[PDB]
Amino acid sequence: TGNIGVLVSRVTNPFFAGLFDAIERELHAHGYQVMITQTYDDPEAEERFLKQLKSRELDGVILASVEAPDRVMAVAKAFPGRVVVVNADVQIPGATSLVLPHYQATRDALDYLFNQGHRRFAYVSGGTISQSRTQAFLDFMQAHQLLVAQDLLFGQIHTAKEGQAVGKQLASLAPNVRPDAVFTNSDEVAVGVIDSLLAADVKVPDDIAVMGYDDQPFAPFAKIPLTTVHQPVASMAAAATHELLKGLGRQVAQDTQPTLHLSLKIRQSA
Amino acid sequence: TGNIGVLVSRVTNPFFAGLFDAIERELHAHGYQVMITQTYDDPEAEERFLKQLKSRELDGVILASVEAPDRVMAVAKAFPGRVVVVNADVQIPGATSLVLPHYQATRDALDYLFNQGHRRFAYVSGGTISQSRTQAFLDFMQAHQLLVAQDLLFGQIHTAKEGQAVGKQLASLAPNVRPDAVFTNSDEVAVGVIDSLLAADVKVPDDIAVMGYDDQPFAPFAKIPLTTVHQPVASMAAAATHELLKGLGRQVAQDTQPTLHLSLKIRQSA
Ligand SMILES: [Cl-]
Ligand SMILES: [Cl-]
Ligand code: NA
Ligand code: NA
Repeated sequence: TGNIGVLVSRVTNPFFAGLFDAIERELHAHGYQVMITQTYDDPEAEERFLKQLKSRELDGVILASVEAPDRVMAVAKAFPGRVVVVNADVQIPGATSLVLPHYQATRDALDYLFNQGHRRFAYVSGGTISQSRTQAFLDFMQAHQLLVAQDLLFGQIHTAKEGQAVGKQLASLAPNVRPDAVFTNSDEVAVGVIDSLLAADVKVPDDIAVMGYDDQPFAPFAKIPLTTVHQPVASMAAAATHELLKGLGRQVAQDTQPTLHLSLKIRQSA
Repeated sequence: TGNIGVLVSRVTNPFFAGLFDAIERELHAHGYQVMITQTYDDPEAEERFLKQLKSRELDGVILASVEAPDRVMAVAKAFPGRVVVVNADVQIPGATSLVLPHYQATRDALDYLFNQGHRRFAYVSGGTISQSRTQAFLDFMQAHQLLVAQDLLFGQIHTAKEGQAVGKQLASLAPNVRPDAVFTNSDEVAVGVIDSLLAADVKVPDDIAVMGYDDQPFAPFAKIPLTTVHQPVASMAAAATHELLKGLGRQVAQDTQPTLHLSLKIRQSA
């Protein structure tokens, strides 16, 4: 039982740090040494990480972020059983790939908000908005015949500091053009957004409701405890770990599969 | 420019995740691939990590936690220039070692609290209390002829969940045996402690003041924004990175040294 690599976009994202930790503690118990690499979504960093498998510095890898699916596919084909992909919004041929239902969770979270009476929506993403979650948002807006306001779309927003800038801009707006609710796609971003709203005496949720994503460790402890979409970190980590161990010939196949569920966690911020 | 390893106790501690990130972004710019391993303070995990250098899977290592100084010393002696130690409360012969002034910072933070009128102190540590910070606490209590209450000492407390248990216990106490202030040694622990105090209607800071440690990213965003000791993550990461690069022959010596300073950050929780 040798070395395993885990690839994530950003280690300072507490969702990725938690996911790594859960994988690592279980693999460590099986005798493996586990190391994490971060990409900041650079495909060259992903390529370089994959060379560690190709050169057999690593016995296996678990990817939680994927930049170039076809490159991952080629490595998985050369190294069957040794590449697992988890919660990356993609199925990679040759690699056991676990996809969670982010489209459904996003539609459900948006339905929730609409049901609280919210009609003007800001949407924040880590990607450039021009993507299961973004399609869920667009589908949602179409279904309720709500006009998408481009002024309330925010792309490439990943951190709490970036969320602070978004919140400061939203707090600046006249009450009649201010969104009713903000879909942040990140508990980090949500904490920042909310902090800026409160600094400007914008009430949360009564003036602007803010929906998080992930249910990160800080979420229940936030100044306005976060309403958010809970990612089942422990369960997905266990599933990914088992798929890799099975592929490495360490573990037997099991009958009982997890169904990995995202769930809406209602607290105070929305 | 090859592979570098970074060793930390726990990746889900946002101080270690930040420290890694700052080191990694700078090394990445220099052409290195950087990977993090966590020990959970297990000396066998440290040993195993060091074998990656001994076998030259890695070109160099940066340790932010150390379990067995004499083993680290032996590796550093065999691999001169390739082992750097940062903020681990220890100088390792053979390894460039950067020690920050935690004794002074702790004494200063405690002096602050005493100056706010606090006289009954709870002290929380990640270690078993039977350690620059613990000695600072004992020195402090001796200097003010304050009797150390064993009932208000809490060891092996690392996480927000563990801090919640501590806070729930403190909130349970009769006002006359309740501490005036809690020195938590961790912003994670502080968030948990404070959350439990507030759940029990114990006012923070007016009933119990809570001092954090690290000035983690969540600190200013906490329900009661944290008064804490700020670790200079970016500066220490830069210093450690430069020492490793110099040792690897990539960088020239510089005249201008950082003096790495810990500073007391006053917000609301104390
Ligand atoms: Cl997914
Ligand atoms: Cl130190
Ligand atoms: Na409203
Ligand atoms: Na008091």
